[PDB]
Amino acid sequence: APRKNVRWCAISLPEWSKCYQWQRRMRKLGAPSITCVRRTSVLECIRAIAGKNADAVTLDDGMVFEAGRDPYKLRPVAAEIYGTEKSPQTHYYAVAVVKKGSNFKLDQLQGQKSCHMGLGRSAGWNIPVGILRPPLSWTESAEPLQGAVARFFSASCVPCVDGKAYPNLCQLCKGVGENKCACSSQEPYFGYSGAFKCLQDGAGDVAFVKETTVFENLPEKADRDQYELLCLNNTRAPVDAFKECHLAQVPSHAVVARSVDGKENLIWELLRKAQEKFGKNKSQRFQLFGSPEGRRDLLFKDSALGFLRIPSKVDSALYLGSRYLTALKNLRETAEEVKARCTRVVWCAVGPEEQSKCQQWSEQSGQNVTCATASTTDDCIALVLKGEADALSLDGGYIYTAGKCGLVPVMAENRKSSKHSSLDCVLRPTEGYLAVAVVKKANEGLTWNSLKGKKSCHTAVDRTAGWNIPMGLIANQTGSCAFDEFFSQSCAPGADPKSSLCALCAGDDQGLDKCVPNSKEKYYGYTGAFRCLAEDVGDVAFVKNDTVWENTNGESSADWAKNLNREDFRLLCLDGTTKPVTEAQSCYLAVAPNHAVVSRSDRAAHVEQVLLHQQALFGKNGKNCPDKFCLFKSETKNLLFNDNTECLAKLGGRPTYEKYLGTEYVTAIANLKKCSTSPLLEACAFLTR
Ligand SMILES: [Fe+3]
Ligand SMILES: [Fe+3]
Repeated sequence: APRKNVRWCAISLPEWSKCYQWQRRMRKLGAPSITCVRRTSVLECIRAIAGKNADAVTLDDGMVFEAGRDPYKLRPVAAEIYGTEKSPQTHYYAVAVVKKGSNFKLDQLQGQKSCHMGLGRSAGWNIPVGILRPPLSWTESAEPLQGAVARFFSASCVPCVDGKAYPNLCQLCKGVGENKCACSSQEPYFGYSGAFKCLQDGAGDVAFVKETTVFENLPEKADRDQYELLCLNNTRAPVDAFKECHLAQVPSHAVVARSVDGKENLIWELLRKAQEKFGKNKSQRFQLFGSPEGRRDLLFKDSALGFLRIPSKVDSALYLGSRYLTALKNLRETAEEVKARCTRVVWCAVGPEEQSKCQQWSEQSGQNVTCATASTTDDCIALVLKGEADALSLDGGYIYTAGKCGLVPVMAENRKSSKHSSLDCVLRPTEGYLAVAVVKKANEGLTWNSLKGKKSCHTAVDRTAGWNIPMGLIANQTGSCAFDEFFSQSCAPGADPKSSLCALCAGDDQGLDKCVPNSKEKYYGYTGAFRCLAEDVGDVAFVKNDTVWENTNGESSADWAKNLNREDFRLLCLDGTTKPVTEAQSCYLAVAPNHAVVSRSDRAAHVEQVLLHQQALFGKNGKNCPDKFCLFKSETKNLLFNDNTECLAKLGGRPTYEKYLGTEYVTAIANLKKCSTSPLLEACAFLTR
């Protein structure tokens, strides 16, 4: 096959020649015979994957955030692993390993020389120039960074910058002539083994390299002495204090095979095979991560244990982290332009419908709330992650596919209520909705008892009343997981399309988008999947008490949700009984909490304080709600908020995903999801490491 060989990209001759010390020992041992490719600059290979002639490549992350913009398009396939055995650390650090004697501290890296591994590399630019950034007093509205990081350092050696426009910034560089301060190890001072070396002699001062690079060049312990570091708090510690002198935690280096078509699992297959065979501490007249004396870290960083496998939904922007997605962004983002996005929020509006209502409020705020518009909501809770959306209002199930993803509860869409009418709506706590299974009184041969083989209807796919409680109740008696079987043919807007689950949807009006977790899916939502039984598509349509109530008896608009008589529909109860849409009080499969908004616990605290504002202008008591604009109203379709909800209650405390849902109910999602594995839950509990 024109694909049964991995073309690795080599940037040297000795990394290209380790690659041949490697091409021999492999297919002999048995595996996709490795092709080794000739190249140079860091991108002449991030590009040669993007052009299809060089099929793999191992990078630092400050550079993998780069090989993953939209010009090229490469996802990292294998995270590189660090440390020693009882402790293999899959991420890394970024300190400033200085010589016992230079008395400056980090707040004093002003004017002195320097020593970066590289330009673009995390530990030595994505990490440390925003750590210092404040006195750079670099102007963007005039000059650039690599420009006012020249005014700061009287003399430094960051490789890859232009030797022509940044002289001061290619001065303490020891490379061969045209190879001087160039984007490769051709600059003897390029890397933790070029920037460390940048100081061990005295030429270059602070050396911004990881935590253990001193270690590698300086074997002797009576040698790790002459280097009091520099910490965040303006101090100094030994090369073994790497830990408290960190500046931040960054994922390690990764490997970059194209977004789609770079043969991602041949690339890894060579590595089923590398980590073991020539693993660290096994077969050696060729280690996998090592170049001979006088060359450092060719192919894979010297001394590193190896590679990891990254779960395809996690690519470029995604692996570097959010704590570090604050490094790579910060700088290319002006100083007045970084607050433009901190006194701002972004409403992940799922669709072209949930998106247009946003854009009436993107400016009805005066532009304080903008959009992050995906078309799933498993795509969108992911976007809450990537420094791309503050939050959004998810409904239970989704607070659990965004509860293993790190999202912890802010405000709750406490709708309007009567009990405890007493308080204030914010200060009035969650008196939720009672999940239900309504049918037509026409359906006399149906009571929960008789449900197997009849048709179904389920709001969206994971959620409460339209799934969790239903498919998580149709499993507690039953025994068997496979939810699609209990019911004849159903409409499940969000799951396997060609199944008996979407085997009953409608999509838009043209017929398209049959079965979709975005409202265009006609039979999607509490009101969409209430149409499901309300247009005889199904025998049942799992709902919220209030959906049989607010789309009949003269309440919608709607030519469907109008002529209906609510008292035409019975509420399938739990003891093989049946009560009107009325008696949904003793009857409901189960009571549940309203839908709260979800953003990362660093983005929590502000989306509280903006929404604790817009639920109060265009809030139901909004000065600007029935007249200027009502942030909750939306013609019986419900775009973003419960057409029902009154306010956005205060939840109090800091209730994790778990403690928000109810606990009993939480032990229900986990045990249910033991049956269908979502990919957003795959690479979300991979982001903690
Ligand atoms: Fe690095
Ligand atoms: Fe819900």
